[PDB]
Amino acid sequence: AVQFLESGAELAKPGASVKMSCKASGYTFTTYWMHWVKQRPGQGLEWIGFISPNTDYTEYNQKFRDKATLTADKSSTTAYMQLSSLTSEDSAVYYCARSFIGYNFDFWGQGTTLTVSSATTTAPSVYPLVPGCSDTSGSSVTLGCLVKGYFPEPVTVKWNYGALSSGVRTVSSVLQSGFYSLSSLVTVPSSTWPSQTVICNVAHPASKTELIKRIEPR
Amino acid sequence: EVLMTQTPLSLPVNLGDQASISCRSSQTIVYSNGNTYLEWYLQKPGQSPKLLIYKVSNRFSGVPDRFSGSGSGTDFTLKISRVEADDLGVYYCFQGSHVPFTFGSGTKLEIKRADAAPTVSIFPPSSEQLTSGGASVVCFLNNFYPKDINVKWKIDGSERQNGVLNGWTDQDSKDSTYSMSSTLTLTKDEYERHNSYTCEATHKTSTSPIVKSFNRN
Repeated sequence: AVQFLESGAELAKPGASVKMSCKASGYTFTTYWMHWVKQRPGQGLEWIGFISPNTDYTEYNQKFRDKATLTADKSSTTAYMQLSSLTSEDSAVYYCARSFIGYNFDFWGQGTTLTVSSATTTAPSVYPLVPGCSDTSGSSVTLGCLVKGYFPEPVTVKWNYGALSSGVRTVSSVLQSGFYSLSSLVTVPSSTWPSQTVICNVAHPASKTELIKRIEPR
Repeated sequence: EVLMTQTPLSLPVNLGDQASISCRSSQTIVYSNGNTYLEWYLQKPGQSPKLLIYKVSNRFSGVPDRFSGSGSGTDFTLKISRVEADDLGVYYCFQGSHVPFTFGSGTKLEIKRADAAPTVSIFPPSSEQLTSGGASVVCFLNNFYPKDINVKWKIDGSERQNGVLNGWTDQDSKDSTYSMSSTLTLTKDEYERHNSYTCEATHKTSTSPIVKSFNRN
């Protein structure tokens, strides 16, 4: 299938340049244009430019004239975007997407979250969320992982490597003194825990970490 | 640049009803080849956008028959008949006729459903958090509708405002409910100076608060 693997999260200093990449598979890379799209948190989508890998022809949104440089590599079927003179205004998710014929963005990568900041990367601490010793649950019990103290965004959480997805609720992060936290909770039948294993998988791409934690009663 | 204006900004809809999303371009967007490169995308929470409709009215592969696009000139419409729970997210129109390509300002489809009361859980800090010098007490309110809710914290009977932060999920894909965490974070020292910790949730579904409480025995 058509897929794009994008770098994921990047942290860069104000005034620095950062490069991000989009490795394409599932089609003849030189047949289709690669486009980049910017999305600022809670905002809409903004088209940046495209490159044709076969000739290295590029076209830009004039707003990104001196901000973005699109390049590509045939042999490794990878598209690149460099962003220069970074400001907090460049903190956004950047998608690559190919364009087809008749239609454009049939397939989009997952997006790279870029944060522009002077602060350094911090992997999250992860704590279990489990009922007090005297808590009396009815037919379900809710358990979780509190993910605290990380920087930059994002963190994602899966339960049993992705196999528990029913009744998962992962709330939005909150920011406090430069660090983010969020909780991810799952609801299972009371008869299934603690007797069966419930594990949270906490991914923090800026620190290249997955934290796997078995959740147990206090 | 071609301005792509969408209305409404937000679109509340009951399951099974029809939603109509309008897109007005600032100029015509017929390309020199006679085609109109007008697309509709749906972006679900935390996902890439996905293509729905192309060249105005053409359904992309796999898109259900209940999504249809129409229009011409400067006026385009996406219709979704028989809305389903997983149709929620932000819909964007897009023109790929004039460089720079531009997207619409976005319409958040939201599901209306019957009211639902929260299930409340309170979670004492883990002893694993204590050497951080912090202690988080988490109040979790699960599966309620509508989104607006009040949470009050008490510590040994006295109400508290500082150190409380709140986070929400997006509307559920399946039951169309919301959930939210209210987290009281203290220093380990404050945490250990006190005994009972209560969160009380008040929601339009009942005049009675749902009160959850523990004591560090």
